[PDB]
Amino acid sequence: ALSVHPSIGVARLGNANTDNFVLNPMEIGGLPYEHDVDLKPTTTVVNFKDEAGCIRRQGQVFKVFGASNEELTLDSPNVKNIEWTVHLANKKAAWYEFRELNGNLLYGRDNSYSARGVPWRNASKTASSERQSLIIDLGPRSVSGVMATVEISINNIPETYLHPSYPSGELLQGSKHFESLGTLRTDSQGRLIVLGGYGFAGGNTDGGDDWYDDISDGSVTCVVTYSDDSSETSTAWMVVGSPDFAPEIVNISTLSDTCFDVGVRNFDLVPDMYDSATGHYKSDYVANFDRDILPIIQRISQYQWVSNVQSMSGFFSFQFDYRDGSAANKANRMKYYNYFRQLDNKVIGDYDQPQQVLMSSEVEGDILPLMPMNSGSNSVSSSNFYDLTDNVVEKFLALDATQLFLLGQWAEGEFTAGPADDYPVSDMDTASIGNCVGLPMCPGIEMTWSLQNPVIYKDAYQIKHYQDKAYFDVNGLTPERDECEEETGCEPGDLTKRMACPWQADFFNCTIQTVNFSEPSVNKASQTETVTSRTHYEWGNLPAGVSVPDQSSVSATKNVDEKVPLPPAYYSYWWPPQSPWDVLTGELDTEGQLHSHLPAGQQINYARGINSYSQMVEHWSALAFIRDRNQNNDGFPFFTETERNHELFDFKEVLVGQVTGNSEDNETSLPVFFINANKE
Amino acid sequence: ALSVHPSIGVARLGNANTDNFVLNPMEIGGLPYEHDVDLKPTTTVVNFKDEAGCIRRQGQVFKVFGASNEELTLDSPNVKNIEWTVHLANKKAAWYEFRELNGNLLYGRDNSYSARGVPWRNASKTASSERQSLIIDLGPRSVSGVMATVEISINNIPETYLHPSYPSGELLQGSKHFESLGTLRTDSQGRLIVLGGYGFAGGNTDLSGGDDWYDDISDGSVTCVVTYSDDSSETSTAWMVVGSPDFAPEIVNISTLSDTCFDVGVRNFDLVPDMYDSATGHYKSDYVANFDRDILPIIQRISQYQWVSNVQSMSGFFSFQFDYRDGSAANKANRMKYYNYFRQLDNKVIGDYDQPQQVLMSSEVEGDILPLMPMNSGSNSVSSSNFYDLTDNVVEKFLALDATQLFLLGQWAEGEFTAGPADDYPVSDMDTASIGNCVGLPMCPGIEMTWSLQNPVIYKDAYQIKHYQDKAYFDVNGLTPERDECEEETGCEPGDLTKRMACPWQADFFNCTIQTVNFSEPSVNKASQTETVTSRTHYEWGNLPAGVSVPDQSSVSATKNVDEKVPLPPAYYSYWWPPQSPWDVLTGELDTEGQLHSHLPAGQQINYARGINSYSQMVEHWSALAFIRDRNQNNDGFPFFTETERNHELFDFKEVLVGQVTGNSEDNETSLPVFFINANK
Ligand SMILES: *[NH2+]CCCC[C@H](N)C(=O)O
Ligand SMILES: N[C@@H](CCCC[NH3+])C(=O)O
Repeated sequence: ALSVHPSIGVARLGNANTDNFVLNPMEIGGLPYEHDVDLKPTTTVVNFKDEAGCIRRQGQVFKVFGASNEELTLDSPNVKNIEWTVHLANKKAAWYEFRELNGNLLYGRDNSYSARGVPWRNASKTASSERQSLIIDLGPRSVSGVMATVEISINNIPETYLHPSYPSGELLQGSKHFESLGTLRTDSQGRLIVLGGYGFAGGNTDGGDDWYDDISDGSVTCVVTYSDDSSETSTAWMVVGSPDFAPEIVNISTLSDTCFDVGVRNFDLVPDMYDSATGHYKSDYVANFDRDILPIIQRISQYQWVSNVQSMSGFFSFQFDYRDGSAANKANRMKYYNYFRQLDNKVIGDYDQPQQVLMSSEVEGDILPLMPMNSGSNSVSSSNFYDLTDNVVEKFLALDATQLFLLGQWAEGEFTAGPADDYPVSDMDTASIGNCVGLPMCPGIEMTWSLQNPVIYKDAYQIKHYQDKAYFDVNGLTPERDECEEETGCEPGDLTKRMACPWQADFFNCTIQTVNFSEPSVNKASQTETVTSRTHYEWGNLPAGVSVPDQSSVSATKNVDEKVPLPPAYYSYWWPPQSPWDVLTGELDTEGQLHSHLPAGQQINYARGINSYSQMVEHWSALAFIRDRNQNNDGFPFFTETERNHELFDFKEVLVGQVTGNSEDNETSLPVFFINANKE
Repeated sequence: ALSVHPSIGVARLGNANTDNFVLNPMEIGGLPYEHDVDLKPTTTVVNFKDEAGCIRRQGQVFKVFGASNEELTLDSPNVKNIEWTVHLANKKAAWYEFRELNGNLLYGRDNSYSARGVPWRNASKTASSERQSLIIDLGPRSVSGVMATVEISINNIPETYLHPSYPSGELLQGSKHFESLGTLRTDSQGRLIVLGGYGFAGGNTDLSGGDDWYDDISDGSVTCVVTYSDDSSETSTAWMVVGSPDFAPEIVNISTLSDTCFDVGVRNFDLVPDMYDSATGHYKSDYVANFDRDILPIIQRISQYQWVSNVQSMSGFFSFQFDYRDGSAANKANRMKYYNYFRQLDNKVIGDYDQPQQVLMSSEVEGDILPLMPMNSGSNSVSSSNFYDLTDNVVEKFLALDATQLFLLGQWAEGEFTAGPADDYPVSDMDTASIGNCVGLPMCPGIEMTWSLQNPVIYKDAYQIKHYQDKAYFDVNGLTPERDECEEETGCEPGDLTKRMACPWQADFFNCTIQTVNFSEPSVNKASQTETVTSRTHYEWGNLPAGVSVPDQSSVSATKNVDEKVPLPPAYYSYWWPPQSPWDVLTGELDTEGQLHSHLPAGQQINYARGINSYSQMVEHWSALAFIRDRNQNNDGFPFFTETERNHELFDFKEVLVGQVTGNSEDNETSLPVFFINANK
């Protein structure tokens, strides 16, 4: 039988010229690739943006392999053609509003979208045909041969695709005109390259209904026709994400770790590690330091370039020897392990659980944030939101169950030093989704927690397809269908539909969360602040014999905020590798320093100047790519901002006395970055 | 035959207790009246507001007189009963959007609402029954007898009134629940008192938009039926109008609505045959005016504006720099120079822009520059000729007197006038006293009423509104939402005199301030203005060691600001209605407590609306504003008007040092006061 890799492709949006793109990373944490005129990868990316400051699309190369794992191309003996059919769709406008973990069936049927009352997006549209038309679906496109190109355009929808849909005409805010979901190409030997959207994000309100973006996902079909006209067919999936603004920095739990974990616990991917008959990991499984543990430590060690998480420093200091498996070092390994949060169970209404605990202790001397130190998958809504009393809460991050099992085996001394055998997972499969966020997912960046649900897969790393080209040709896509509920596979648009519509809202808010740590069932509460003030006046320096009566009055103010983080609260990151927050300035020449208004080497806010959600929707592409300036020298990283469109931004230095009224404060100033709409 | 006075009553909104009211002024520029328990007027008003800072309603007393001009009351010998029926309504939500002079048929049929394509308010409602239901109409109420009271309430609509309408349920913004248009009472002798609304303004859309908004302004018909001992009866009619508060009742408008009715009367109903020839349509140049009756009030009114606006260029028109009562030849050149500084009236012809009311100054030659008179906005200083998809939108930039006032001023100038008492005009004092306290000009749209009042077709005679149909017709049909009384010419319905005004009226009040008026292009009031600033930044570094140099750096940046409709320069700062919506007024608190709360010393001129920083705040907090009043009223001829009764406690205050704005701490020797409303109080 044939196989296509990667099993889940990953492309990234870009607004540069349609013909100006990079190719996929070839490993987790790898840079994307420049290419030659044959569309073969050459060197790692030189610049992420074009000269005009537009972000280049990143495309995914897919390859097809025969029974003995040899690659099939148009040059293979006995191959006369290879035809790729890709069907991408965006179902976001047709899906439910995002309400954290509501709708996630891993918590049981009582957490279904219907049982939780989650409203549909664009809720005034209630007939099925009206819901279907909210989907962006241009039908499938096909590509085959040497150096082919075809757009997934509203202008070349096949005649056989009876139900296309898209936001038509001139949109009233953001991007005006939707045109394309991306481009399919082949290289010089017939391999597929899928390129995604252009960063379109527009709608007809200011508010939020009737909005769209050009994120998409869907099916990949490959038909290889042999010289005698027989054929074989094999499938994969494809996902488009917004730009990876720090591609060398890897998420502690990636989506590859997610697929792997789902695989181990549900598809017998690693029989030695987990006993599928009983539903437990095997305590005799021996982990491997370099394969299983080291990546966690390395990933933790790079968050400092995009966030302030210094409390994690002890987990990569090598204050003791992480490679020493002896009894003498066991107390040390166990102490390291015991600082990681165990996983919550997935039971509705159970709040007092390890992911609601912030610190090791609150006794002075014994205070450390537990690990990894980041938000969990619901630090936003309390138990009592949305007219529920048992809304699922998950305040703080944990590793996935498989990572954590393997870490425990390390802690126990059940691990080796030296080479391990690879798991039965292709490296091409890990290289795509290993660059996507795995946790937390609220909703996340590329994908959300449907990817944790084994019912969407036909085997580890492989998305199950619902139906086929001939079905969708006649019927179109099914707007209300939940692949997690039906269990019979995914439709185009299913992997990305749950994310924010438009994505730049995920991006604007993927920063930090201020998370309560005193009441397990509470994230936010109403806060009433009453300030009662008595003003008393007296007059003096009066002549002898003169007096004037004092005067006094009382005033009060009452401020009510319906939903604010309950104190005491902890400053917690969301997705530092995918949405940086605290970064170093990198302009080393006078011109870049004048334009950026900053010296090099200073830590500042990554998004400075993008002061509103509407600005992010329009100017996302102006932001920097965080990159290792010392990449040639392994082990001595120096990550700074590169390629920020500094000219977009204006700048004012406000003296502190401007705010306070005290001119002595003007010895200190506050830098303010912003975007003036009136600039040319 | 009976007659009812006033012909057109005027009441004013108030949010104090329903039982806490003052009665109508008795003369033009008169204070309203306190009253006794019989509801008879006593002495002029003490406080305009109650102790809680809520404005007291002003009610209108109506009286009915017999064929001898003798007043009839329940105490009159041959009188068995007097029964009053008042039908007030608010048609504002069912009328057209206000678009300055569009719809005004005095400019010809080509200026009709339909020819001009003016849209309806709440334009999504198009069936006649749905338009009708936008009207606030609770039917008529009747009152008779000694000390009666009946509310114009949603809870006492007569069963015979088949189509009442009003905004039901809870409104989403501003006032939540509509309940009443006002109160009818009788006094101890059976006279009518009409009190109007309570200041309700609410709607279902956000004004920060403005569809499905309502206020409790109203107007409508008054019917009096007098029944005699023998059970015979006679009937007579009047009209009634409710306006927002008069915040400076002692200060009179240069042209009042009494002047409007008078002018309309002279020109169209033969009210004064010796002044105007109705067969040829011209004034009579041999009419001899009277200084005290005709001229002096203009001069006096001009002289009061200084208490509420900065109009110092008008000072020469009341200085007595020469003798205004000298009608001799030797003084004619002076009287003529005075008259010639007044704007003549524009002709109401579409497309004719180069006319006297587009002219600001006597000239722009140094030494010969004076703003023409009266110096104020006209009835369209807002929209240009090319607005609203039109090419010949009617413009009228600057104020003129009315045609009658100006005729009489010219008779003065020519020396055709008397000193001494005059013949009164055949107009009751009781008719001038009501509407003489309303704005007559300009009307864009105005305050109480707008330019329909200038149209003779709504009148059956001078000062008398013509009634369309009758009580039975409205019992069955309700009111006619689309009907223009000015187009049909067969009379007014309840709601017709106020429906054109802003909905809610607090928009008219928020904007009745000043206008920056272009005076270079007669067809233009506003234009788009594009300001492009192109900036080259250049850097050089110096004081470097010997042999060291670094290159200069430079770059270029630009901003392009586009405002779509702003006054076209050069422009002139022009008032709207200083008497009715004050702008520059004197602070009035003479004791320490009032000064601490106000944050100001007494005697300082400051902005009247300070702290009301948005339209939405005006809609909520109109009633906090001051009444401008003569603190020296006991001493005739020595006025001293200041704010009184401002609800200072509503407002917060910040003193901003100028260096907070500029970045230069040396500028901190100077500060700017900023008043505002913190909703979290
Ligand atoms: N995946 C990130 C969502 C951010 C949530 C936001 N700060 C909130 O409190 O609503
Ligand atoms: N200032 C307003 C009009 C004033 C309305 C007064 N009667 C404008 O430019 O629209």
